[PDB]
Amino acid sequence: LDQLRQEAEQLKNQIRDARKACADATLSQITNNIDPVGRIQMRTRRTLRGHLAKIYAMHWGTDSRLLVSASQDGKLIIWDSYTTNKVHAIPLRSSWVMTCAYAPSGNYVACGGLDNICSIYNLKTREGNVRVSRELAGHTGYLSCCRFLDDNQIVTSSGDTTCALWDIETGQQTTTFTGHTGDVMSLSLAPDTRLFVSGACDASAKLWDVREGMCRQTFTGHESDINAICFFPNGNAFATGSDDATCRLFDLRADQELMTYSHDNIICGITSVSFSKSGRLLLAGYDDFNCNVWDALKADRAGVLAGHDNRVSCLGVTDDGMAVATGSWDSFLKIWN
Amino acid sequence: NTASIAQARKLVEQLKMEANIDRIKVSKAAADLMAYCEAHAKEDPLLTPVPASENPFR
Amino acid sequence: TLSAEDKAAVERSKMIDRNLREDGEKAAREVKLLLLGAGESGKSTIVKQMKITGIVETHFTFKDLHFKMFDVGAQRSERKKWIHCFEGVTAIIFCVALSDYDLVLAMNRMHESMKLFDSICNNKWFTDTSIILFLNKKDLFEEKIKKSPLTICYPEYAGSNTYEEAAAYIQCQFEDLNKRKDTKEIYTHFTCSTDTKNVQFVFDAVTDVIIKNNLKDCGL
Amino acid sequence: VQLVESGGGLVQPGGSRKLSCSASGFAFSSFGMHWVRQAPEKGLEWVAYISSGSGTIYYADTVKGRFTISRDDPKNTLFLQMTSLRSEDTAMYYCVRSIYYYGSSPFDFWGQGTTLTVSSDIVMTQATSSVPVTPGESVSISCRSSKSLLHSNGNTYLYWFLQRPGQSPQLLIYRMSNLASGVPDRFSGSGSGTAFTLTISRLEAEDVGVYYCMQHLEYPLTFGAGTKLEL
Amino acid sequence: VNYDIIVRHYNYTGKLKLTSVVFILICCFIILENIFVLLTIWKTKKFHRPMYYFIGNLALSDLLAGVAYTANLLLSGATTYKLTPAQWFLREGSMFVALSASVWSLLAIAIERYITMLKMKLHNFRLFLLISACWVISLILGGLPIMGWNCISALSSCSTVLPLYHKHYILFCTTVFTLLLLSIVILYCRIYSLVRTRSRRLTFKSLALLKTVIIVLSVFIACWAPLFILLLLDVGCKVKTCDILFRAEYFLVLAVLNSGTNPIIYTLTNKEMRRAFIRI
Ligand SMILES: CCCCCCCCc1ccc(CC[C@](N)(CO)COP(=O)(O)O)cc1
Repeated sequence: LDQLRQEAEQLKNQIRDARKACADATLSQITNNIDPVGRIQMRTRRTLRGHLAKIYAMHWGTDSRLLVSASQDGKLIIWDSYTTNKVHAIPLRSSWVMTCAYAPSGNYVACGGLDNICSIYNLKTREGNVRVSRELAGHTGYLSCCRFLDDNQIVTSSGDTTCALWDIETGQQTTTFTGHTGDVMSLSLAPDTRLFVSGACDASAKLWDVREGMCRQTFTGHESDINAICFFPNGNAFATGSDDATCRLFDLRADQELMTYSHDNIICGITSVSFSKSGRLLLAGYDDFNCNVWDALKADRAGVLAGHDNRVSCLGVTDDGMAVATGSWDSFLKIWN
Repeated sequence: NTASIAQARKLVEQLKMEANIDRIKVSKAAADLMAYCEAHAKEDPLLTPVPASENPFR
Repeated sequence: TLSAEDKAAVERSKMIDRNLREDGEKAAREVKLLLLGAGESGKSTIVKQMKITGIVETHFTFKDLHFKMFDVGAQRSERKKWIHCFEGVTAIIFCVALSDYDLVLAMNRMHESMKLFDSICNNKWFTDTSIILFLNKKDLFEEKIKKSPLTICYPEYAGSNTYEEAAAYIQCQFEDLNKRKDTKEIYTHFTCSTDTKNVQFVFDAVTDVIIKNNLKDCGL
Repeated sequence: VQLVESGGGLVQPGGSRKLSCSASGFAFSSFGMHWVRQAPEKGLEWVAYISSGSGTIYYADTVKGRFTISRDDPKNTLFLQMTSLRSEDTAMYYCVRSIYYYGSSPFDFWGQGTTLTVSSDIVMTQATSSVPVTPGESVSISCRSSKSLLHSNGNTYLYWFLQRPGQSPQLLIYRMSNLASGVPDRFSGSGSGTAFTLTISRLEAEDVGVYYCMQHLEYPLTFGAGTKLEL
Repeated sequence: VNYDIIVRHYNYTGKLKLTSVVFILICCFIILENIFVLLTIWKTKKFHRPMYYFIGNLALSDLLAGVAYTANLLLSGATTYKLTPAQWFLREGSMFVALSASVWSLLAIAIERYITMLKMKLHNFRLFLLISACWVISLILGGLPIMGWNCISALSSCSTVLPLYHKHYILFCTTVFTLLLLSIVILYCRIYSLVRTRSRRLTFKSLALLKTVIIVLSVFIACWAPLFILLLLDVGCKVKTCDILFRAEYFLVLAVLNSGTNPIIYTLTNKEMRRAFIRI
């Protein structure tokens, strides 16, 4: 107990010393021989209309051609982004939905929200209509997000300090991940699909394993809860957007934050983040009706996609990197490039 | 009680596990990130725009 | 310059748009009410007497209005991570119980209800959102007061063991917390457990909110 | 999935007749419907087309004006009404299904068909009407056209169908390269505008019949002459 | 197009600069107000609803009327008989078109409000329909005098205020004005009655609506009565029998000043506008 606390403090000090020792330089002190990108002029090419309420999430398909979007009127919609044509419209059972996902094979979609279950739908039937294939239950608090691993495994997080890995075909949890203290907000699968990352409403994030159940790493430093999270492509980085009006860049090997992303004229909290392919554009929403485009290696810009009349809640890029989609509380989706 | 003892032991073990990891000089991390940012530059359609002819969205 | 198949795709998309608009127009007619209260505050008796896991929805109809009432108290989390989801509702129905004036929880249940009401009524998401306040268990309150005055929890009270004086003093002590009197408003009621007046009162408060919103909408 | 047609028989010169088709096992009110026909010993011929929502209709120039096509969704039925029939209109008639959205597969399920007896567009041809083959032989078939099919949006509206002796046709290759569901992977097809080739590897039994090629670039729809593998 | 005609008319009726300075100053004031209102409307992301588009339309019509009246003032005087008939006809038509467009915009706003508060939008085809209707009818009515409606063929059928405008034109236009005024009054009275009746039946400063209705209607009528009265008299008097008509220049100055108070009567009773006009 008390001796265990002493050991914990000693290990904490050793971890701090190890983190500080490797700090022979700072990213900004080395990344100061770089030409800034300058202005990024973007414009709306399409304007996807048809929702009649706030929009809470979207997600791109792996072909770079189809979209899925979820709104609080109780609707999932699938869009052709080359013509603004609707391919499917799916009605939900409850209208308190807060997340989406698109299957990497195009066969399935998933959704969830304030009803403590995750619903999985099959798109390609011989009968010519979309119908539910699974409903997963077992969580005790609300549901924040869910990302397919393949056609038969899905990982979910809930505002209970726990996450889970589910085997779709059977309907029984295969492993659970516990150790937080507050709600969990968002997680991003790795490109290689062998780990994941989880941020909780206590200004704490973690790097989590998949088949063991045991967390590999922890990270702190923000002042308040974390609103969004994602994963820089190379496999060992990720950027946090928090509700204390800040972004920061965490790396796994250095075991400490390197660079911060803030501006005094901003007093709001970020509702969603995302990266660009090469790593030279970090896109982030805000509650001040904008959708900024920061430069990752410099912390020296914000190119604004000022087209909305309300808070930007969701934004994302493609796999070929030729577009960007954004959705906000004004019920419109916009495509930029 | 026993539960608090178990919590303390678990925290100690997790901290020990996290400490037992090799560290990387921040310079090498910066070099790797900058290298990856340099490698895929030509294939970033929104940093170097695609000419209208090959554009899918006009 | 469309081929034979793109025109069929476009026809399909227009069909989908037609159905979406029909559904939205049908769904733009209903009223949404958020229901709140403290532990054992008696929201259960309000849900019951009117003949009507996660969130629990109930719904009903009254005089050509379709009400959806959402109970979210079945969750134990941090309150601040939801209310954005509810900033559109018409009104908030807040229930407290009168008989619990001198039941110490430390300090009393009424102090807990005062803290809760003060927290909710001045939240930043609810500036135009009105509150309908229910005070329950008046009979047992009067029976208790006959021997134990409000001085136990309201030492500054000036009246004696009189039902009207104590009840009015408590009512004003709660209706004082409205710090946005120029945009928000507070309604107050006494649970008529044997009467139907409760639903009519909800109807009246909702209609007032509707009329005020329509006047604000058109500049007039 | 199931489509069943009825209403055939004999009709003397003049008069009229109505054919009906009942569908079961799918969402009838999301599909468009075609009526197709075949002469006793010749190739196929398209007859008419009705769309989903009844907002579009097409006929064949050959006999336009005498044929009416209608549908009824609440009861899931399709009707064709014909009048003043001639001797030229002795043939068998099929009903066909098709659904268009980005990535679908039209013409996949074919009905069974009924027999009826009476007392400036694109051309396409098969090189040969017969070919001798043996098991284990790599077979290929050809088709020719009079104009490019490659529309400037990237598609190529060539289709390949197969009819075995005593059965209905069965979609093999849609849009010139894509395999329908349920087809063994030993089939394939390709080609360059106006000259196309299908190819069957490792010929087995039940691969003997008649092979057809069709185009879907612009109404009217034109079939081929029909090729036969003899074995 | 012989200018001699013009001269004879101005002799038949009896027609043949501080005031102008004051009037042009008034016009500049009106222009400033209307442009301020336009700029405040079209640059606040919460002010992108149909009602604010109607308000902007009204402001634009007021601006056009002010500019037209200024231009007409600058070119009066002796120049009145140094022009060709077509140019003078155009000079009159511009004023008339703007003056009709203002009232049509007011009626559009009244109709939109009345619809919103009925059991029909309780809880954008009509938008373009109404704007197109107002502008098109204004232009169509304005341009008659070129298309045959004039009394150059008979100086006996000419008026006194406008000695080349057949009396039927004046009578028709005044009838249009009377109809529009009656319609607007009826609409606003009914809106107030509806709100009072609805809010009068609930049991547990009720309206304080009369303020805006009184302000609007009183200002409108008090500003537009004189010119209407004067033209109705003009169509009823004989040539060189009434001398008041030689004073009309001081009456029109009211009918245009009405376009300078609307950006206040439709901006000061609205709370959100009042908040947004801290810094135009
Ligand atoms: C629904 C609209 C009702 C009708 C609008 C009434 C305005 C008509 C109008 C009359 C006269 C004038 C021009 C008057 C003078 N320009 C100076 O006042 C005459 O000048 P000189 O030619 O007599 O010198 C302009 C518009």
